[PDB]
Amino acid sequence: RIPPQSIEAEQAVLGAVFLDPTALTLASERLIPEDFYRAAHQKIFHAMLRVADKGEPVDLVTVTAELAALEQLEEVGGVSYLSELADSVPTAANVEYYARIVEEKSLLRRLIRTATSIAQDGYTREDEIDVLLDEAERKIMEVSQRKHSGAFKNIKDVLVQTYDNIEMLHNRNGDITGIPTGFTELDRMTSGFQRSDLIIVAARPSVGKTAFALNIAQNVATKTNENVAIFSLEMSAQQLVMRMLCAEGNTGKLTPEDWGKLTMAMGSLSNAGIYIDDTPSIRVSDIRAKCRRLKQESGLGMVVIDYLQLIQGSGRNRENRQQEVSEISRSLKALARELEVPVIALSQLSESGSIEQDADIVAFLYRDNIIEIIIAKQRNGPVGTVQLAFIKEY
Amino acid sequence: ERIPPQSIEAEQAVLGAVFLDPTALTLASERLIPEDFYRAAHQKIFHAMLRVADKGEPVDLVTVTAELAALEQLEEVGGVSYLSELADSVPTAANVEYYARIVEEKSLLRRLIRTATSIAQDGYTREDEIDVLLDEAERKIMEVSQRKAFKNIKDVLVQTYDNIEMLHNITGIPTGFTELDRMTSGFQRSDLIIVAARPSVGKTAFALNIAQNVATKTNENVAIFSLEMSAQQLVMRMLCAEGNINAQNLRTGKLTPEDWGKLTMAMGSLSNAGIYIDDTPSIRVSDIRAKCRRLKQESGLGMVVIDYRENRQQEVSEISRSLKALARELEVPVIALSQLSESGSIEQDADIVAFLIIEIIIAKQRNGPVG
Amino acid sequence: RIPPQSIEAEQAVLGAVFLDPTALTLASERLIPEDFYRAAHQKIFHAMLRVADKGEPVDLVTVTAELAALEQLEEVGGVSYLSELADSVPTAANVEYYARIVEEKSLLRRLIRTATSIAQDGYTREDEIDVLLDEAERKIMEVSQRKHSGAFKNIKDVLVQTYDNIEMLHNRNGDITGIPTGFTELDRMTSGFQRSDLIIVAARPSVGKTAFALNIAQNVATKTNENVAIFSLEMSAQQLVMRMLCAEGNTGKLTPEDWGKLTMAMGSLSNAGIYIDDTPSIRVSDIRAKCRRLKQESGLGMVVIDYLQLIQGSGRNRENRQQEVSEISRSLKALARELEVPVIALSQLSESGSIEQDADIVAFLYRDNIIEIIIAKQRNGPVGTVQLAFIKEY
Amino acid sequence: ERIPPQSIEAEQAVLGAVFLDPTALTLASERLIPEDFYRAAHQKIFHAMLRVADKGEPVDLVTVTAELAALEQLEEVGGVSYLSELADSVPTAANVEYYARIVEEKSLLRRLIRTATSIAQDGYTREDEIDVLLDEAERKIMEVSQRKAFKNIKDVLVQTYDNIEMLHNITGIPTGFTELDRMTSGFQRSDLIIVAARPSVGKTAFALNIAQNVATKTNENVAIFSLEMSAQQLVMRMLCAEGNINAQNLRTGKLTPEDWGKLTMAMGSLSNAGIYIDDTPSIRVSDIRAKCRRLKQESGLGMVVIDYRENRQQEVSEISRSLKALARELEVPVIALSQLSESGSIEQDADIVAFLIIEIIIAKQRNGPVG
Amino acid sequence: RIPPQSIEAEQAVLGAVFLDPTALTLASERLIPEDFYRAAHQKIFHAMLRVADKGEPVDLVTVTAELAALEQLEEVGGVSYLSELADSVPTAANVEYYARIVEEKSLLRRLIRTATSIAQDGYTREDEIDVLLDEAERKIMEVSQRKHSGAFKNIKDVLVQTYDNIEMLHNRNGDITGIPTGFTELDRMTSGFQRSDLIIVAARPSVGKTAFALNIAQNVATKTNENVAIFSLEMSAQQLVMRMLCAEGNTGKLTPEDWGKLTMAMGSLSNAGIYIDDTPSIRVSDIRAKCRRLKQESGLGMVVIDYLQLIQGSGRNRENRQQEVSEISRSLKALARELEVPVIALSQLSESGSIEQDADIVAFLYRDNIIEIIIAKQRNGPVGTVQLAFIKEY
Ligand SMILES: [Au+]
Ligand SMILES: [Au+]
Ligand SMILES: [Au+]
Ligand SMILES: [Au+]
Ligand SMILES: [Au+]
Ligand SMILES: [Au+]
Ligand SMILES: [Au+]
Ligand SMILES: [Au+]
Ligand SMILES: [Au+]
Ligand SMILES: [Au+]
Repeated sequence: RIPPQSIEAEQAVLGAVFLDPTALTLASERLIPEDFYRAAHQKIFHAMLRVADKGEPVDLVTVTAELAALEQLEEVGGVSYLSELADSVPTAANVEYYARIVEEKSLLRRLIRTATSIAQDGYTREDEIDVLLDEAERKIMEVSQRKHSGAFKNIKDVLVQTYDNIEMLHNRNGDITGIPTGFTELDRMTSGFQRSDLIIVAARPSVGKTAFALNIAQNVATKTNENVAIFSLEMSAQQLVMRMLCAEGNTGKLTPEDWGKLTMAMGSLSNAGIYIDDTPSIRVSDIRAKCRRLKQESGLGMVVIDYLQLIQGSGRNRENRQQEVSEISRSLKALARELEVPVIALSQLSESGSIEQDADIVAFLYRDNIIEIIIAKQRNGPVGTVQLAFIKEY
Repeated sequence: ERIPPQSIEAEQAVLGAVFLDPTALTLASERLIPEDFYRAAHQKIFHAMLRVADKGEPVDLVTVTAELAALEQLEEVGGVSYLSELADSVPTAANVEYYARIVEEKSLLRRLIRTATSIAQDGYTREDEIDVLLDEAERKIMEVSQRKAFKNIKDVLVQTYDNIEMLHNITGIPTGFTELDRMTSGFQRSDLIIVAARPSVGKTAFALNIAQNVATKTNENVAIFSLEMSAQQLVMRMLCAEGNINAQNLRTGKLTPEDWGKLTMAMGSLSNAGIYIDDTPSIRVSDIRAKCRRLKQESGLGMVVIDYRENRQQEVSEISRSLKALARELEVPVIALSQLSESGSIEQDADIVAFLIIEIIIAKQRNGPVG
Repeated sequence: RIPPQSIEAEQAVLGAVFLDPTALTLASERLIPEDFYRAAHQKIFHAMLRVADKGEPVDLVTVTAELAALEQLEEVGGVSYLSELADSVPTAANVEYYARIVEEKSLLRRLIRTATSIAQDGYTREDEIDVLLDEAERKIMEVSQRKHSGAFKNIKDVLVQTYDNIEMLHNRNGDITGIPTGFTELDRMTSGFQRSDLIIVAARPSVGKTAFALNIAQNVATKTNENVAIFSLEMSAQQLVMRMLCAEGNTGKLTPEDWGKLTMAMGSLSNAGIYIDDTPSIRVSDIRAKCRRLKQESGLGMVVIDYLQLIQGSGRNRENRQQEVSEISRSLKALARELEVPVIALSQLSESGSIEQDADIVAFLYRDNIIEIIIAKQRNGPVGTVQLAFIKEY
Repeated sequence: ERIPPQSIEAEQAVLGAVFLDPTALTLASERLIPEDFYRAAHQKIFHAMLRVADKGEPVDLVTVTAELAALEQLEEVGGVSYLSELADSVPTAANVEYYARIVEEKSLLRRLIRTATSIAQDGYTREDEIDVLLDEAERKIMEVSQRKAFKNIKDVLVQTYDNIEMLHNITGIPTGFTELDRMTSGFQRSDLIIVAARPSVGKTAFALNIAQNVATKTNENVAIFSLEMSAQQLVMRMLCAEGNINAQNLRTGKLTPEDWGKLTMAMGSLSNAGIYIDDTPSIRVSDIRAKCRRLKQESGLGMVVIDYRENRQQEVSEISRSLKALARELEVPVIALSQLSESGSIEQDADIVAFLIIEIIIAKQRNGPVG
Repeated sequence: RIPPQSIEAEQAVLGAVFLDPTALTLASERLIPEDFYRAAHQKIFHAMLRVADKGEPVDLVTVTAELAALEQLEEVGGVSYLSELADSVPTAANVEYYARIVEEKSLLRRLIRTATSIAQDGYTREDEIDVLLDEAERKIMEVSQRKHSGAFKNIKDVLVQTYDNIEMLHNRNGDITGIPTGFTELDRMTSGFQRSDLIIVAARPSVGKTAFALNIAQNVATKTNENVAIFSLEMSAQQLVMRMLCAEGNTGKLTPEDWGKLTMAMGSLSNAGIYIDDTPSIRVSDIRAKCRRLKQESGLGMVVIDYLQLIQGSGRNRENRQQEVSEISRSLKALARELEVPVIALSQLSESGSIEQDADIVAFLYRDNIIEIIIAKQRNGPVGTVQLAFIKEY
């Protein structure tokens, strides 16, 4: 059988160094010259290591300088190969993943050799068996010892990190663009929802995130003159609206006396600016096209998805809440970006996918009057907890 | 035996575009799935690509050219060279949206010619009651096409106004002039209304008492379907409503000799009206449409009323959706009776839905909500 | 493949018209000339339609008269075929079922054509797809539109029906043959169980139908001199009897003082006339042969089966309480007929089969002292509810 | 390798008769089933015929000649022509009763030669404890034959009289002269008696106390089978009944030195009697018959007593029926002990059945019922 | 096919008679001359039967004497075969098992013939079938009638047996070797655990057998100078010990004042003599080798296994608590024997295997202060119940 390797991947990391020296940092972190399958490659990696070792930076000439001293330059294929090697990278960025699979392939390559060694050490080495017992046992435990990935990121950095995070919490206002709820919260804490951002509010039983999401919705509709597209695939259009009216100005089984108070609410939304859509279990695809058409005609602002799960962009096997929900997640992110607006997606719990790694800001809601929003992730911003009184619907 | 509707020019445009930009794959996956691709290779590739993304890793052509390597489909797909060929097929890489879209269009086609022709082979061989395969056929087509704008809320408010106009200050005509008529301006036109009653002594009465009003008191027609009981059972029950006779017969042997008059008067009143009944235990989606369709092209149609682990709750939705589809398909107002032991996806397709002396409450709308 | 048709069935309905004109009524109800597969047949059907249209009745000559005007008479095969067509019917009665399967075959025949049309409309018609989407969707919805079976049997007829049903309830006595329980009930309401009739009393928890059935049993044994064969496959012979004694003259854990009162009962049955059989889960076949032998020797009267389910005439797959219980049901009917006596079969509930369509009279028992028998079906008789006091055993 | 017991002359008589009258099929089905028919075609036909009837439709030769068409077995069975041939085979059509009967007789035969020969091939190859295949063999024969008159009630009253004669005013001899002896005139002869006791501290005592009386006090013999406990365990328990010794041993070390006398006297009384015990944990249908049969042809036999999802409750019935069959097969009166946690089909085969200071109640009869 | 027989087995039982006459007793019990497959064999068995019938004992010459009168001696193969037949037995002891399988083979042999007779009686005998119905039914019931195994071992012998068992209970002391608990119990009742014996104490919920077993353990360690190896695979070494200390001299969550009282206990075991092992789910194999090594070095005495189930000597399929637990059971027996010491194995309940047939003494524990040990089996000894006060740990 053909031994486990990927000369193409090797070429990728290898040539990625030429493209940038930062590459050789990440590459050497995981890999070691001889850890390359193609002989030439191990030399070209060792050579760039010894040449980047002396202090002198790594250029297409530098690496062929050290490489010339041993005169392996004719062996590796010449500077012709060196250059080709620089073309064979699709993007020096994410060199780690290229190195990764080279670390993997040739790691696994030894697995094969070490075991086959045990097989032979079996047929001939019959003399004493209790020795092999623990012997072949540790040889495999040794093959799991050479995977260089893993570093305890100390405890010192996370201390200074928690500090400049409070120092980042110690600043003045200046909401850049978004203008949400009671300032202290989202607005102040993170300049009111930036553009291209994917936001995630995590609910729980009795989803208050619905009310909270639509409050942010109208507030960004009444206050600013921005158009907020809101996909409520759970509840009906008309339902959402009235729920929003009693929300902004005070019931169910009633005969009202203060119709006016309901008119004050009714009028309040006269500025409008919110385009609401409720068609259930909507394909994420249509979330994009519909949402975008609005932008090109009237102009957007921000989009709110009422229940992140109900989307279920279709396709292949479900695979226990993870696979499809993740491809939908990064579909929202790629969307918020190619739409240049924030997008608040609502979730809840009973690792609900990969949404975390896609989210720019993830926020949870806690309590039991008063309820507090505790934001966990906030790429480029602080951490945080902030409370807003809640009562019945506001 | 002719050539299938093949996409490859547009397919290669998608597989190529992916290798150029990560966002490319996200938008390809946005509408189509590997199974969709036509070329054997194009599928394996687009799938591999997806497993890499799924894996959490980045996708441009090495990760995938090495994933493709694993479970060895590489030499099978066409080698790295072919993969390269993909990348060069297209310069820029943003028009995948429309280019990929083409891949889907042609997929639906082969998806349709496959499901249609599936119906053909089904006919020639399986005689398992034409009622079913003729019906199952309509479902397989619905299954292929629908599944592979925004709303005016200043407008939705309009609906909230017209709504409130009713709440304080006729189009299909319901019972007496009580809260029910204004509650729905009649209780009319091509929409579905579900009236839900728990085991409340069989609140079927409310259902036919109205059906009666529509025919006898209104002068319109009504098609009632009793799948549980018999016809005579209910028409005798209708009379209990007309002559308010402390209900039953046997009261004096054959009937009450003195109250015999009300029988002839109640039967006389009811006779001049037009109600069309039908009791065919278990039957309601297909023939109901066919019978009402036949009745409509005849006299004109009525307001219709129906009475009453993974292969059960889904089946109820399909008919719930069909009862609604039947309404618009026949510009008729069909009110169905459900039970409460929710019971499926009724509140979704349903239009004004109502749950049930005592009083009644109105649920989601087309008109003024709860009262 | 050979297109779905049954020329034999066609010949059946077609020729069934010659045998009787009533046939052409039922046939035309479902079928339409061209709805015939064999061309000739459609002509011979159209021709008899146009000739029965003008007013003039349909005879073998009439139909060949109209058929001659267009001179298709040589085409259809001549009057030779017309006559043969009249022989090819096994029984002009149940022409509907022959027409039915012709309606079915050629219905389904279009299904094939319409779909194959969609298949072709697929390969060539690529221009616009959203149109086909709804297009092929309605073409199949159109094939389900041509099945002519179904008529709302109005509401007027069922009104006059409920009337002459009360007028049928307004009559005098005159029990024809059977003489059962308290007159007002079965006796009056339906002249006391007619001959050849299949009767069905529907029980429920705590089967009172057992007591009720055996009361009718002795009453038809003590009163008239008829022989009532009673199959009690549930309880033992001796058990039934004593239960019947305390039934007719008043205990379980006792030492009696009024042995006489038990003798009065014991004597009461001296007339006897009831031949009781209890061998459990008896094959319906043996119910017939045994029951019949008695008739040919001593002479019958009526038969009572204690529990209709326990019979389970054996054979093929069970198929959820329906298949075998139905073939047993129509086996009792074919029996009561070929035995010329009534047969009361007892049932209960927790569509228990097809028994309803086989039963000549189906009666239910209701209450909670007093209990009422409510009869539902009664072919040739009224509808009805009648009550009889019940107490403990009478 | 010779010719099977073939029915076709009589078969064609049935398949033909059906086409002549609907009632014909009802009477054919009355005793036989398609699987029964011999000719490949004759089966398919009779089955098709049955599915049409089952379908609810009428059966004479078009419905079936078209059903046969569906799932295409028509050209396979022999064509319409053959079917016609069936109809003409017989003029009148009422003697199907006896004509079809012949079809069944010959079916049983091939049904038997098949099950018998099945036993042969079973012997030559599977040595899985002869106890079982020799036993399983007897069951497969019982399975083939029994399953493929009325009663005199003036007579049944006779039984009710003789019964009452006892109720107020010996044949196998039971316990003392209490209500038990008259309750069953002894408690004798070739019948099965089930005495049922719930977890009532192991009411086995009642069972052997009687068994003792039969042997020691009666002078007859008795075969007792204890499958739970050991022999010595019970004979020591028997002595507890004889010398009414506040039960156990150890009372003084070895025993009570003063009451040592009762031991020799109780053991002396018991010794002269004839009781035959046997403890072979789990064993009761087959060897019990074989052991009692051997004992009977020897000394004469006794009154015998036994002590104690879909593949469990049915197995109990088969032995319950066997215990009863054992009684008549050996003109012996066998009383078995059951538990109450009913427990199967015991009340069906059982003859006088009884459930269990306190008192006892008698259940269904051969004699005076409950007291 | 080759008819079911085992000429070798036949030779076994047959020749086993020559080896010992006791053999002919057991053999004739089950077998009958013609019940032999090989003709010769049936003669040689009949001949030894008629010759052992006349009174004269059976020797190689006696059996060839009777055999000569009919002059079948040349037919059976001569006295050469007779002698060979005496060599063909592997051990005249357990002749029953050899006879057994001959009884079996040729029993089953008739099964075949009788059925094949029914098969033929099927093809030709069509005349009347109800007769065959019950006929072939009894012929098979007849084949189950000839298996000669089974004898009610009367009721007389078990009476005299229960007597000399009390007379065996009426004796004096003299503990042979073992010296256990409160004399009255094990010690007196059975001379204190004999050598080579397999003992089994049956526990139940809340295993007191643990405490009881270790009490016997120390008592045989403190009192006599014997070495008791105890395998406690349930609890830890140290745990067992302290539990044993509070056992011999009086807590858990405590701070003790009478450390001395614990020293008195601590000292008590100074004599020691108990080698405790706790390594869990120990292979029975290692129970043997370890246990034996101790014997050859220091010398044993008795072994205690804490929980008989937890052993689970491994191998093939489990087969519902029976197969493997039985091969382990007879492994302990073969061990206690090849170790010449008693072995107390502890069990409990919720036929737990075949342990009973392997055990030399099986004892149960009963109660609810006082608790009684009731011994059931005791090969070579009496039966018995004996009580010992128990309190908390002693
Ligand atoms: Au809200
Ligand atoms: Au509201
Ligand atoms: Au009503
Ligand atoms: Au009424
Ligand atoms: Au009764
Ligand atoms: Au009674
Ligand atoms: Au006893
Ligand atoms: Au005792
Ligand atoms: Au202890
Ligand atoms: Au302790």
